[PDB]
Amino acid sequence: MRAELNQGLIDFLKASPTPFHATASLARRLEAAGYRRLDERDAWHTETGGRYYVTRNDSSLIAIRLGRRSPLESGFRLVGAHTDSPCLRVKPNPEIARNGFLQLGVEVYGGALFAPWFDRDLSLAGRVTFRANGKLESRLVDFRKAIAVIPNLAIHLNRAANEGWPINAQNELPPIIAQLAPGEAADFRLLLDEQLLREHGITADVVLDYELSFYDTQSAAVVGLNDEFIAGARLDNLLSCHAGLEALLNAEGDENCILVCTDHEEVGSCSHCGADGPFLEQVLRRLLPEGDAFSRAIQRSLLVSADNAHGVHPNYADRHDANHGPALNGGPVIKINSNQRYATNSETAGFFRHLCQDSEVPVQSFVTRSDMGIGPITASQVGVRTVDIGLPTFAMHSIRELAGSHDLAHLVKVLGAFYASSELP
Amino acid sequence: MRAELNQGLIDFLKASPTPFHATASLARRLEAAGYRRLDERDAWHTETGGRYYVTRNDSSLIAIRLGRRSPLESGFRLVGAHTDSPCLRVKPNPEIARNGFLQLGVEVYGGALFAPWFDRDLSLAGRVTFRANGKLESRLVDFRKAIAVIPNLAIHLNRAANEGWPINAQNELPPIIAQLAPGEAADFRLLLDEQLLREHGITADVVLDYELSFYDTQSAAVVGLNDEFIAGARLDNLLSCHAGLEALLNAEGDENCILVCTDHEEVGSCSHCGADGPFLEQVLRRLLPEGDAFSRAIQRSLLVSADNAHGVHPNYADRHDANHGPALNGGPVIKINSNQRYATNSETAGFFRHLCQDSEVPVQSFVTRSDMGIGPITASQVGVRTVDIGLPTFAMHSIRELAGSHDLAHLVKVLGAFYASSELP
Amino acid sequence: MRAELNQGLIDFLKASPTPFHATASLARRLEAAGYRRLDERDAWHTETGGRYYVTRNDSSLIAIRLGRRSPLESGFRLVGAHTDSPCLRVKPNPEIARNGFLQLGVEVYGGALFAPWFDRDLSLAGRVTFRANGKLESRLVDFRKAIAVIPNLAIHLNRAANEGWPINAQNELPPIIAQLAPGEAADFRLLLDEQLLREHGITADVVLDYELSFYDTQSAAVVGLNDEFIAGARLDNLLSCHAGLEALLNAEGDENCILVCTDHEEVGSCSHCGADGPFLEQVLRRLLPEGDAFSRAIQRSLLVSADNAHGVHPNYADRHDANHGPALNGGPVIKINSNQRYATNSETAGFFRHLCQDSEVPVQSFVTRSDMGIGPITASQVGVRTVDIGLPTFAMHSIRELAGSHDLAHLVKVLGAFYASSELP
Ligand SMILES: [Zn+2]
Ligand SMILES: [Zn+2]
Ligand SMILES: [Zn+2]
Ligand SMILES: [Zn+2]
Ligand SMILES: [Zn+2]
Ligand SMILES: [Zn+2]
Repeated sequence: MRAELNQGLIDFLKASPTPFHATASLARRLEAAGYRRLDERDAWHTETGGRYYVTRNDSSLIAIRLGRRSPLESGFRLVGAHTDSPCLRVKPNPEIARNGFLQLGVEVYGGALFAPWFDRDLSLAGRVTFRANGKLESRLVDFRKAIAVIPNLAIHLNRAANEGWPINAQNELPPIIAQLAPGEAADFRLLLDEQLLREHGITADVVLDYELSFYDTQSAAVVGLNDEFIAGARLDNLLSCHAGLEALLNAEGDENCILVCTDHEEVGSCSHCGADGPFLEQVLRRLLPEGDAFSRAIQRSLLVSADNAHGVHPNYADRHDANHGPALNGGPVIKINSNQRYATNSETAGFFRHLCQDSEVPVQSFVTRSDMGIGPITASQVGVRTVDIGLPTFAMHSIRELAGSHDLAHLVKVLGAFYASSELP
Repeated sequence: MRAELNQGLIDFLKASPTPFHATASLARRLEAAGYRRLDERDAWHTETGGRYYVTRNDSSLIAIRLGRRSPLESGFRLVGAHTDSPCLRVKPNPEIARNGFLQLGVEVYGGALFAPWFDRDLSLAGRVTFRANGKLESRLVDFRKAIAVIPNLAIHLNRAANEGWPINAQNELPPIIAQLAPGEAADFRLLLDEQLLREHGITADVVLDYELSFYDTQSAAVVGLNDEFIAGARLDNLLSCHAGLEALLNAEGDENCILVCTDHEEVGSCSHCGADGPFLEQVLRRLLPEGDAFSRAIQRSLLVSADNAHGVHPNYADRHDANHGPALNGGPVIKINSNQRYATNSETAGFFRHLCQDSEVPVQSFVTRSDMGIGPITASQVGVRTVDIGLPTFAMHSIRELAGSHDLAHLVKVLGAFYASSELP
Repeated sequence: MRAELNQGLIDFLKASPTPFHATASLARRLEAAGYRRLDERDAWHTETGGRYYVTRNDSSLIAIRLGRRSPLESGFRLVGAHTDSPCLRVKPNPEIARNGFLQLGVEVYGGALFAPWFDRDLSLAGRVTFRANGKLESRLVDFRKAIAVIPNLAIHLNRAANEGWPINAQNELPPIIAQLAPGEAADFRLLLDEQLLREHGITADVVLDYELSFYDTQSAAVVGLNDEFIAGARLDNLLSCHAGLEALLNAEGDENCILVCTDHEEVGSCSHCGADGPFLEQVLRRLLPEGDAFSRAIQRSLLVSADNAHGVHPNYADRHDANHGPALNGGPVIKINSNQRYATNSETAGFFRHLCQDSEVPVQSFVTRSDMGIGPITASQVGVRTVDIGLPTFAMHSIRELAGSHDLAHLVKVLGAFYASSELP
């Protein structure tokens, strides 16, 4: 059922307010399915038929199904996605006290659209690092309830509001979380300490640092007269993580299947744990002999880089090429850009397109208007052929994005077919 | 003879309208010379004196001559160039039907100069991926004849034409290829199917995707009162591919010689097969033992990165530094930029400059005016010392560029000397 | 069929790089067909059925075919065209010596589109006036070989090239023709002396002055998927000179036919040499008695003023009126402009429109958009009724223009019908 898949997506989104939580949610499903967690510090002893996963920074995840045939001779079938989404992150000395409020200073992470973050019931989640019994450790928190808001200024006090103004992030985006009594101090670290106790039963000696993201408490939901759509934060790109996961868990065949979901894509993938890092490469090498084996394996592999595409928006149709306007619910989009903003080529495109035909999934094509500006990055790190595809969406980088409610099922089906395909060379 | 070299260049350019064709043309000369093609999927068994080449994506080529002394102890002598040039590529849903014409929608690939593409007799070539007997495959096509034109608008309907306007690529660059009868449909994929039959005797079940570049049907030619010049598309950087090839095929000595010609340079080299990919590195490692051997070899190696330079243009001389204006026919230019836009340093510069002196080839120096903005990329991928050099040219990224007709011979001679040089450390 | 007419057009364009050469090429054809050259200094003795031509400045030509009925009683059937085209012409003290090159200073003749002149393999042709054996004389030269180039500046040194800039003709248009040795003197007049020896076996005492045009060495060619098009320099207006000639030479009937091809149309006419000089009037008067004859004859005459029109361009279709967008290969266009930018009227239009219908040639209508800005000149000299017609083309005043490959035949057919037409309005 599309309906079961879509509900599964809504659940996953709800459990995944930050890249740490997305990674943990992926890990829980994998383990329930029998996948064994490996640690990058240990020597591994994997084998044919094994089901494994590994993480790095608790925010990037690689899932591995080793097939019957070795990667050396049959290659890997890889699906790539990303765990991060543009949002607001709490600063390290964040307490702002003004006009009787307590606010938290925020950085903008990734290319967020600012306006939609206003007038939303926000909570806060992510990683907290602390010392307990002279031991340094980390946990995830999620306050869950709506503790914050970034309100708009009344139109009465900003009469040209609808003219547009340059929203200044330093000044306009700090959320209000509380009011302070006369002479009441404010200690955010103390609030985190309370949350650690409440959520984990832990008392910290001291809260040191954290990576906390504001997020919307409004769950994702089906929308539309005929339930055509799905609305929710983080569709870019938890939509693809979830699809890629369902495809891996249900895939037939006995190929070598990889699900790589990396952090830091919204920011250029350049970290210890991003796609422009050697995470993927160092995991794959561990599944092969030394020498030429990795190079040979990779030239028999294909990466399907799954990241949301732009549907043609009816109130802004002129932002698309008239020949390449994807329809929501018209299936996955093959993304082409010969300037290598996407890595797709005629062979990767052709293979995917054929795969969609054999699976009876509709498929679409996108290029940008020629007067407008992980695929290329991972191709360039490990050298693997890549097709960039995505489900068509609107309002990418909003706090609440829109996709087609038929498209997840289309994508799970074709990814399932990819992962089961014994042929690529 | 300069004359034979220049004719060889004109032939090579004609056979090489796309990076796929350039790669194929290089491969045909190599094979005629006894070089054996290796496939990156196979285990290799190479040996001293062997002559090999390999390709990736059918658009990047590495040619290898293994010397008598091992690369571990004598290093590699590498010449780098690139197979791609700025141009117009057909979009994936390209048919535009308007005012009785059929046009093809185009992306701009690389930093093309738009104006010169107008009012030229264009053909179309590149890779087509298709299914024939339930098998997926690729071929090259080249329509050869002049089937397309991007006409200017009459000056009468654009009286300030000579004032300059911003040429909009989405709207102004689609070429006209035909006129359509009343109610005649247009299927580009069908035209490709016919071309596959005509050119290869193949009937496709279905044409899926393609990477097709428009190109100029006017051959390259000697020009000038005393035949001082050569004019042609793709001098950047088929000029260097060709030179590098002739130098490899004729080189004396018994050093380890590499010719690396990569795709996607005009776009940042960031692909499976570009210089910012691991193609080169993974090939070189296959020629050495495991362990420290590759690192040691590379620190005994030198990359001569050959890509066209800017001659000082007499109608725009103030775009050069007055002290660093290279003359066409004044020999190769050593390109310096301490901000690492070029990787040359005093040692790589000095070695090259000396090499030119011992070969009796004139040599020049270029830096940019200090108020203006593969070498650095490959140095940074494999860690190899690099000198960036180029033959001086005009009108780079036009459809028709200009070089000096004495300079190819100068460059072949010095590259020959580099490839035969037994000393670098 | 008339692949014949098109090949003849290509040959004529190739032999006619300047107005002087176009006039010579017209004359050689007319003589081959039996037409006798008269000289304007002599008294003429012409007669019924006579075939004559005359020139002025060696750059304007009038061909005369006298019918059986006198002009007085049956009028003249005139077709008008022009021998000149916008181009670049050598200055009288042209040598520019800079950064080791020799360039030639140029004037812009007519309303040339500058950009397309760049990055083209140019030769040089025209009239040289010199002294030999103490006497003054003129010959035409054509170097033929591609001796010159006006290169673009690299996009790397002009990074907003595609945004447009105002091309300065004084600075950016001088062609490079050579490189000079240190201390080597440049003498253009000496180069002309050598060309005179080489091409005519003449040695000059002194080369005095010249009128030389740069031109493109790439021949005109058929282009397009189904050979729909013809591309070439000088379609405006050698396309009409050629059509008129063919019609005159093949026309049936008995009428007095005139072909008038004048120089200097692209600059307003207004030389000794036409069309609002008195060349045409002074030749026509000499075919009639004194008195009221000329005036009477001219009121029974019609001038078909043939000069290229603008087809509707699909990448710039808003530059036409939506009701008046001529199609290439749609036949001759009747040009209408109430402000007398064209002299067409309801009677001259209707007659031409009827002629097309009876010849089974398709015919089109053009007016400009009412918000945007030769026939009128010659009607206003002489007083003759005039229909302004033209074949539809693109990119007019480029170095390489485009016409329909069917339209020349269409035009020759109707001009032949015009010339054989015994009555007019
Ligand atoms: Zn994304
Ligand atoms: Zn994103
Ligand atoms: Zn280059
Ligand atoms: Zn380039
Ligand atoms: Zn004209
Ligand atoms: Zn004109």
